[PDB]
Amino acid sequence: MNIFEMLRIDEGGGSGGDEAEKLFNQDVDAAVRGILRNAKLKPVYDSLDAVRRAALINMVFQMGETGVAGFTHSLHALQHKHWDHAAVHLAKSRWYNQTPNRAKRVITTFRTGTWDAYKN
Ligand code: NI
Ligand code: NI
Ligand code: NI
Repeated sequence: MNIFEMLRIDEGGGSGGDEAEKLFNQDVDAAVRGILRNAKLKPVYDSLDAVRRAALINMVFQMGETGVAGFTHSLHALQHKHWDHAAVHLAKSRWYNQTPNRAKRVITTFRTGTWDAYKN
């Protein structure tokens, strides 16, 4: 499991072949670039382990860099590895209430630092 496999599960997968996967990879790259150029997201990203880095990329892939950067309080919790504190707030969001199954997987990934939520 990795960010690409993770996002394929959360997003559709399937449609379009190697040309479609170029667009997918480009969107993953754009998400990472969005993180690394944002003053609020980069220090969080830098502090995170490889598994939780994927979780953050996932959020930015879905909502965009400006959207994710709006989670100021949760991002602070993530930066100091207070996973449960972050989880409480992230679960109370437009994001969660619009895509609850995906958001729960992403949040659980933040909580555990494992890929267990994607083993199903
Ligand atoms: Ni602080
Ligand atoms: Ni602490
Ligand atoms: Ni709080």
